[PDB]
Amino acid sequence: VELTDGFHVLIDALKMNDIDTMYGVVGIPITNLARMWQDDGQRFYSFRHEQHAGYAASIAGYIEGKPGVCLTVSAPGFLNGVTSLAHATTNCFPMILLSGSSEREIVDLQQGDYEEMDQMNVARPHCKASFRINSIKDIPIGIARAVRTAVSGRPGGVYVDLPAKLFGQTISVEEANKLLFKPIDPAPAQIPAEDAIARAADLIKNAKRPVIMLGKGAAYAQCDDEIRALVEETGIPFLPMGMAKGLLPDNHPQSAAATRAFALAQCDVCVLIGARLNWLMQHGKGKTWGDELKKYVQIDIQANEMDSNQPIAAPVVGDIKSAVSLLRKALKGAPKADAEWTGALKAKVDGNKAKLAGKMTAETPSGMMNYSNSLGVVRDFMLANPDISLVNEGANALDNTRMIVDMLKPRKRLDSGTWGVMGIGMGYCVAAAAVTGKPVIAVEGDSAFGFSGMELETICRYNLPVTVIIMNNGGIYKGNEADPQPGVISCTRLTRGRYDMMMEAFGGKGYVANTPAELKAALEEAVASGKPCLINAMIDPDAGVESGRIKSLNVVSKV
Amino acid sequence: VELTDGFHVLIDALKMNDIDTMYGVVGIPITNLARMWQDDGQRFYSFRHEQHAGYAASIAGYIEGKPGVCLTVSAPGFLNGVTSLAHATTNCFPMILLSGSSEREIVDLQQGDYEEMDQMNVARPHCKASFRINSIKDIPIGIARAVRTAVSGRPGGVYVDLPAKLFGQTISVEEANKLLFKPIDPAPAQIPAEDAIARAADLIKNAKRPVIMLGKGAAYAQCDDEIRALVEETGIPFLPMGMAKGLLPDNHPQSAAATRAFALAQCDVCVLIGARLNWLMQHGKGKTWGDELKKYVQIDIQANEMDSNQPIAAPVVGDIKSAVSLLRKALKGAPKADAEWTGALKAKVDGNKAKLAGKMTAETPSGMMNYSNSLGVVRDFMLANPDISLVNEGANALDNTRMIVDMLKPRKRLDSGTWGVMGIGMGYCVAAAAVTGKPVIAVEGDSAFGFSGMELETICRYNLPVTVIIMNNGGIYKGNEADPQPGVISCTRLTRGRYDMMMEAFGGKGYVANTPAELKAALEEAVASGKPCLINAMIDPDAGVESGRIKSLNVV
Amino acid sequence: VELTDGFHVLIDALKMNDIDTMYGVVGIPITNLARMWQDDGQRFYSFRHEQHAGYAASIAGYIEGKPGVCLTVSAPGFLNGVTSLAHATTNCFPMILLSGSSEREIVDLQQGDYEEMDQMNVARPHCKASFRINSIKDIPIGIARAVRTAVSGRPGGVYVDLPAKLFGQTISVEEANKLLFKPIDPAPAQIPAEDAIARAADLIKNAKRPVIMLGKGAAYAQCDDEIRALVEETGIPFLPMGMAKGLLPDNHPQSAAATRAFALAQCDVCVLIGARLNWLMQHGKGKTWGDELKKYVQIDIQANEMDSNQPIAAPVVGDIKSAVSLLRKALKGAPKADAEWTGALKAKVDGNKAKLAGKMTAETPSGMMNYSNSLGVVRDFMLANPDISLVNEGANALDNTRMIVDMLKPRKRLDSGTWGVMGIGMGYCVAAAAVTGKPVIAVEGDSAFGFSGMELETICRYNLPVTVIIMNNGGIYKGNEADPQPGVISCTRLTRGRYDMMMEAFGGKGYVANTPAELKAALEEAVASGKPCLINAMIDPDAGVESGRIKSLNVVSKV
Ligand SMILES: CC(C)(COP(=O)(O)OP(=O)(O)OC[C@H]1O[C@@H](n2cnc3c(N)ncnc32)[C@H](O)[C@@H]1OP(=O)(O)O)[C@@H](O)C(=O)NCCC(=O)NCCSC=O
Ligand SMILES: CC(C)(COP(=O)(O)OP(=O)(O)OC[C@H]1O[C@@H](n2cnc3c(N)ncnc32)[C@H](O)[C@@H]1OP(=O)(O)O)[C@@H](O)C(=O)NCCC(=O)NCCSC=O
Ligand SMILES: CC(C)(COP(=O)(O)OP(=O)(O)OC[C@H]1O[C@@H](n2cnc3c(N)ncnc32)[C@H](O)[C@@H]1OP(=O)(O)O)[C@@H](O)C(=O)NCCC(=O)NCCSC=O
Ligand SMILES: Nc1ncnc2c1ncn2[C@@H]1O[C@H](COP(=O)(O)OP(=O)(O)O)[C@@H](O)[C@H]1O
Ligand SMILES: Nc1ncnc2c1ncn2[C@@H]1O[C@H](COP(=O)(O)OP(=O)(O)O)[C@@H](O)[C@H]1O
Ligand SMILES: Nc1ncnc2c1ncn2[C@@H]1O[C@H](COP(=O)(O)OP(=O)(O)O)[C@@H](O)[C@H]1O
Ligand SMILES: Cc1ncc(C[n+]2csc(CCOP(=O)(O)OP(=O)(O)O)c2C)c(N)n1
Ligand SMILES: Cc1ncc(C[n+]2csc(CCOP(=O)(O)OP(=O)(O)O)c2C)c(N)n1
Ligand SMILES: Cc1ncc(C[n+]2csc(CCOP(=O)(O)OP(=O)(O)O)c2C)c(N)n1
Ligand SMILES: [Mg+2]
Ligand SMILES: [Mg+2]
Ligand SMILES: [Mg+2]
Repeated sequence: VELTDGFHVLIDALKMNDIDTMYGVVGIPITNLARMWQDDGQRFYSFRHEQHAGYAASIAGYIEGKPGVCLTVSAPGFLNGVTSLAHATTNCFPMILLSGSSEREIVDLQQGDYEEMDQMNVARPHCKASFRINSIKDIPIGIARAVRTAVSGRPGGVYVDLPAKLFGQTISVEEANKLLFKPIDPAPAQIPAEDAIARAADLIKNAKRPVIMLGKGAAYAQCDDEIRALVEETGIPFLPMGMAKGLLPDNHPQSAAATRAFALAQCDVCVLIGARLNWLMQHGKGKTWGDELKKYVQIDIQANEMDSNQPIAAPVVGDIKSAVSLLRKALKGAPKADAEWTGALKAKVDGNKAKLAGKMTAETPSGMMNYSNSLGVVRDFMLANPDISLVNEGANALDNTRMIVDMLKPRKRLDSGTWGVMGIGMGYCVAAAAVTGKPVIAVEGDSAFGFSGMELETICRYNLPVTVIIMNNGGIYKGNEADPQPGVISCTRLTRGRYDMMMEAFGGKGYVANTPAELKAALEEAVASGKPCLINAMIDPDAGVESGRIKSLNVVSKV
Repeated sequence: VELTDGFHVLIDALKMNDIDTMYGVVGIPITNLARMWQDDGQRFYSFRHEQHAGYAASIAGYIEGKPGVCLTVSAPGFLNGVTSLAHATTNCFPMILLSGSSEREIVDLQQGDYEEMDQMNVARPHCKASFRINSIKDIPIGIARAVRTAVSGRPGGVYVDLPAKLFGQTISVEEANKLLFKPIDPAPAQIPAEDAIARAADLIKNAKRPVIMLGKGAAYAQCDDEIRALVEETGIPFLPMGMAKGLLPDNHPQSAAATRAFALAQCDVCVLIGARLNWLMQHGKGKTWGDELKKYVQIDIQANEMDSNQPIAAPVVGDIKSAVSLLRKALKGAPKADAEWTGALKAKVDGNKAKLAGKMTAETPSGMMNYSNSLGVVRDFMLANPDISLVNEGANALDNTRMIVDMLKPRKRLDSGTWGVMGIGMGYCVAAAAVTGKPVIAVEGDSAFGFSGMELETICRYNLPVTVIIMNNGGIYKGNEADPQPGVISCTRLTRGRYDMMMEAFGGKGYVANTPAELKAALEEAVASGKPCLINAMIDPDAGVESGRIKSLNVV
Repeated sequence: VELTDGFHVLIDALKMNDIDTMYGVVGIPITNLARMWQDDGQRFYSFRHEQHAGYAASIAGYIEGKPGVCLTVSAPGFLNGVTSLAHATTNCFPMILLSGSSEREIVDLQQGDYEEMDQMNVARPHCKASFRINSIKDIPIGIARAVRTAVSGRPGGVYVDLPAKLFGQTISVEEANKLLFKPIDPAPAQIPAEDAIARAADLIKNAKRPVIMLGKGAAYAQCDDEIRALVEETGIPFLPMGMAKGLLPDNHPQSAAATRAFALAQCDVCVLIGARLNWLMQHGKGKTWGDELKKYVQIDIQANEMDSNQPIAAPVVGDIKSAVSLLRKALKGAPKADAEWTGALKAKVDGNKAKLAGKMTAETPSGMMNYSNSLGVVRDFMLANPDISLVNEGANALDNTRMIVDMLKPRKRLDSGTWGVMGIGMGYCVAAAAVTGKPVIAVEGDSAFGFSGMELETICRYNLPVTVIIMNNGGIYKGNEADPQPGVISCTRLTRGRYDMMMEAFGGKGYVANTPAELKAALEEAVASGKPCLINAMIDPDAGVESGRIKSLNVVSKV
């Protein structure tokens, strides 16, 4: 009687659920799983730290809508990956963290096993579900549960614990072929009731000053044509959230992005599509909303997200494609949005964009670029080459890039997200590169960059078409904070380092850009090369503000 | 300018979400919330332990389809209640545990506050969501979140922590009104796609030996006519789980319940409606399903319940009403289930029902009834008087009542549930009585009863129309296990006590029933009286088996 | 080769660690463990609810100083027991909760097993350690870990999970006899350094107005003669906490119990022996301490209890017997406490006790006793028969009994404890009765009593010499609160029930006491009978105050 083993039943189970890629770091007891994945003919990206392997999995899930799969070792490795899972879950990204674990008997008596942890129970606050496959026969059901939990409902992270002893267990090949199966419809449509849609349609039809807010949930849904058709048919101005940029082209004539403050403050009806009223929208209260409760229409797959922050006049619960399709039919033939409202916003948009053009044009000393003229080069490049992933994180490097760099295409901009995480940079590059088969540009704050910088080597090791732009201003927010005491460096200072040399140390191409013209040539050459590059863009130490746009949220002393 | 406080904002917020009743036990810091709730004109049921106030909340949620609300105090009080919240969440019953809590400053530094516990964090395993309302301005939103989490998606338990310092906060009446609001559509319809339904419909159409399993999820949905119309148009044999009894009347001619083993073992397609393929269904494998993988259609609101145990050939995700109405239109005009299959099951049901009648008809010595002839009395009474709730727990007393007592009306049978909880009895009685305003009958095993027994006094204090029947066999399973050592009583033995005397200690009516005739006359008189009663039914000590139907789950 | 099994290896392991008693409720999968415990020749007390089985274990640990052992089923049963474990842990009582659990494979994939719960992980907030013995060979090490964790350091509750499949596992008898072992010195002495003791000795020697506070930690330590010798040699006034009553006789001439307010408010040095500065002492701050930081000396085995609430001038860390023995030698030969201080307190004590004697003497209508004249009968009885356990809980029934009922002997008074738990009544009776082999009296509030009342049957089933006194006033605090609306009973009302009849229903003896003289005869007759009794003492519905002594802690409306 012929036999297979846990390694292969897991390999096959993952393949049966359409996983052909993992991101990880090897070591006991999962090295030979990693090897066999590759022997079988599938991709493994080995990283320098499991956190960045996990950030990668997380954004592969966002981009593709199937779970990014991260593989780690026990206790210390798991723990590094679970920090990313946590991130996945918070951002609603389908992701599965698989981690080897030690011996049940010793761990449960807390005797001091190798890398001892109840990893299943430690993951619980950080995922939707935390499972463990103890037995070879349950691998296919276990992976099915993991894939459904990650992709269904509100998508998110799932932990699957893989005890050391799972892998060497054996089972007949006949058995395993019966047990192996592919879940039917793991992320199903969920259609809202007619009256939910009618309540929304009523509010929109009667709006004097309506605005649509698209979040990364809408982007994730992959119904770009449906959403655009809704915005166009209704004539409603729209505002994208950070990662919703490009869902509709950022230069769409109905965009009110360039006049956000006025739009939100003065609107009567606000239509939220896959966007939470969390801190990024100031919870639907205070100055930013004109000190009043708007009439919120909200489309979301999570029923109890409704009324989380402010009352929602027209809650629509279901998947965005299903809901938007119905809302469109419900609004079909109705008058377009108030022309004096859309005109008022269009005038503001033009006036504000003209003022930004004047900033991107201004001239600075060599090695002392500002955020406008430097990122204005990236803007121009991304308008000409839109089919490229734009990774972004930092304070001033994030806020100024979201404002300046226009995305014409969807699921391309990949940023710090719901938690404002510094660290997602290089993992996001690796994953974007792996899943898209196309170039990647990263605009990195230099502090931001340090949280995943060692993964330059990983980017080089896989010869990926990634171009890292370091907005090198020599610190956190600024690089010129005075020494607190004689010969003591300030806590916000960084070395104004030669990150180009660091990249060259691992076989990458390095550049220093001291002027907008130098940055242009370097970026054009780097992207066209198709090779791992890093551009060290020299930004004025005094150019940025404390925390960028969110300087209000700081706690300062007054006594 | 006129003020209101935390107590009143909470009361208003609760009322705005259609809550008019709470079950609880008062004390620091929430006694005055309880009082003011009553002063306002709302109901408060005080219990003798918070666990049973909790079980009462849970089943009120089930029956009504809106959160049962339990109110407790900090640490020890909270813990008692969260045991019940945990049970609710496991059973999918909407419920809100409100518990007062102590000083943040002192609790967070673990300094030894009064009844110190991080109740919010201790609640998390036992509920869908654990919240804390710290500030008066957030009460309307906090209560909206609790209600929506309890009733939307898979319904279940929510914990809301109410720090002592919440209640004494003030705010302008003008502000309070502005903040107070009513959630729109807190338990929304969720509709499945055409092709999820069409896949299910084709599985059913080409079935040769189909079966419909109805779970308490289907009973909870309150779409009794949709589900009955589905059964009667397809002509498919059906089977109810313990609390799905009465959804269709248990004597409906398409019921294959009395030949369950053969139906599950021999079916090819199995349509699960609001029922999990959990231990109660042998996880969809083993001897009870004929040692093969069936083609499953499953209708459930929780997407990731699919494939939890066995591959599901046709997963239909959505609320049962929406799914069933669509599935009905998809199957309309299609031929009925194969006649040789439905005729074969009907024949085995008839023969098995005849065997049971012989057991019920038979005669035993006075004071030594068995489970058949004793529960035959309850069967007849519930066929003649079906608009009565039936609470049931125990081992032999549960399993035999589920088999013998036919339910003809939906959401009446209220039993141990997914966790096989001994302890739900008297709390279930108080809630069922409170929310229906109609009579209740409890069939309680004597061990089962002792978990909530002291709540007899609660039932008497509120003068509720509850008749408690104790299956007094003198122990757990059996009342005659021998002393392991000389003069040492065995662990399964219970005093064969005068539970009737206990009932009468608190003002209720007691009966001792030694024969079926005595049981019948007592039950008829008790139910007609509309007073709190207890019938001490004297059962043969040797009439039980080990653990009832689930004897095989024991480790020897 | 001869074989034993998991049932017996556990039975033997428990016996090897000196457990001969368990308190529990049976059912799957632990019934046959319960049976075999008894077959082997050991005690099992079956209860009506696992909570009260657990409260029993908890107080058996306090009284004996070896872990009380509670046995339950999976999920629902475990959960009821863990509520008591939590109580054990909070109060510092050595206790082990053993619970059967379901199938690892199904539970870990959350498939819906019979009574499904990760009981190991659910217990964690409620015990010192939460373990699981998965394998037969680890049973003796597992039980050793449990016994050491419960009795060592600060004592407390330990959870031990017993998977269904543990019990039918087999092992040679030879193997099991080698593996079986008895821990050496599981609750060791811990001696404080000479300078810790000298710092305390200095503070005491210089005190003008010193007071010693004994807590139940000191009582638990079982060094009654050492502690009494310290109090007598130094001449320092002393105050017992609730369960420290009787450690020294409550009528000791150095007791300042009857003048607590003045003693605490006016002292300079306060010596805390196994007593926390928690809510029971108002955290060492405010009015009760004269709005000043005393010079605290504190003896405790838990190092980091020190400075938990207020700064501790002389922290002494170690076991109380070891610490007191050294402090005595350090103070030996020194002058006794200031005579004008001890005299001032002695005058207050006499004046206050005379005023209480006048209350216990007053006359009331039949069926309308107050708390003074009713409990004054119990006082007189407990002075004449001191070798009896006194269980107590309630609001006015607790506060008035602690004040009035004097304990001459140690570890006899057993009350609501650190959390003020209503529910410990009948389990405490069963356990006290089981471990002492002597009579038990309970003074129960009627609300308090309802939380464990059904365990009257258990008390009767084991024919235990327990006398339950129900302070029957018809409610919580009072029994006369007006109907809030017409025909609606107030939330604090209870039926003024015939609890005597309830007791008679299960073979117990019942009494109604309408007068102090009737209560006296009943109590005298009940205790001497040696049989399960209940006295229904009829107390005036209007006699008590809201929450007793802790009415300040209530939250009342003012708007
Ligand atoms: C919280 C926010 C959503 C709040 O939004 P705002 O910053 O107020 O608006 P933004 O959309 O970012 O745009 C800022 C302003 O630029 C304007 N804007 C936008 N696009 C344009 C163009 N194309 N041309 C001209 N002006 C433009 C826009 O109208 C705003 O002006 P007005 O209309 O005048 O307002 C955002 O700051 C955000 O997403 N922050 C993420 C912060 C983070 O994660 N940080 C990690 C580092 S933490 C650091 O300590
Ligand atoms: C696990 C189960 C779902 C398994 O279902 P079964 O018991 O096998 O089926 P049931 O529907 O109860 O029916 C039992 C048998 O009686 C038959 N049956 C049912 N109704 C009738 C009538 N009206 N007349 C004649 N026969 C009948 C039915 O065909 C079965 O025989 P066959 O077809 O021949 O099988 C059930 O036992 C259950 O719900 N258990 C919960 C137990 C629990 O939680 N207990 C708490 C105590 S724990 C104690 O230790
Ligand atoms: C928190 C406390 C330690 C605070 O102590 P106090 O109540 O202030 O002091 P107590 O020692 O209880 O005694 C009260 C008063 O009686 C006096 N006293 C004590 N003994 C005597 C005798 N023998 N004779 C005369 N007077 C006496 C003592 O000096 C006090 O008066 P003064 O010197 O004048 O103060 C205590 O209340 C306590 O242990 N409470 C437990 C509460 C609980 O757990 N409740 C559960 C139900 S919760 C209800 O809602
Ligand atoms: N397919 C989908 N259909 C509907 N809603 C979705 C879908 N996928 C994710 N969501 C929801 O989209 C929302 C994303 O919001 P958020 O992460 O706050 O976006 P942003 O930060 O861009 O505002 C979440 O509330 C999530 O439940
Ligand atoms: N309105 C509803 N629509 C769809 N599914 C529901 C609804 N209410 C509850 N459910 C589902 O019903 C199921 C209840 O199953 P279970 O408690 O195991 O029933 P039983 O014990 O009767 O088999 C759960 O899976 C739950 O998610
Ligand atoms: N053998 C021992 N030696 C020293 N300290 C002990 C010993 N056993 C318990 N303790 C300590 O005694 C203290 C008991 O305090 P607590 O429960 O607050 O008493 P009370 O409530 O009577 O004031 C705990 O801090 C505990 O760590
Ligand atoms: C994990 C993590 N650590 C710390 C922070 C706080 N934080 C926000 S921005 C930032 C760095 C900003 O500096 P930089 O990336 O260089 O951008 P700049 O303002 O200089 O352009 C840090 C550390 C964070 N958001 N996440
Ligand atoms: C809280 C809790 N504790 C224990 C159990 C285990 N258990 C199952 S049935 C049962 C009692 C069965 O005896 P009884 O209620 O008298 O029914 P009988 O078979 O005697 O008719 C117990 C204690 C449980 N399910 N829940
Ligand atoms: C588990 C638990 N629930 C609730 C409380 C709050 N509580 C304190 S005292 C009390 C009852 C007091 O009434 P009773 O026992 O009859 O004493 P009385 O004042 O009437 O003498 C309650 C419910 C508590 N301490 N513990
Ligand atoms: Mg910087
Ligand atoms: Mg029984
Ligand atoms: Mg009372």
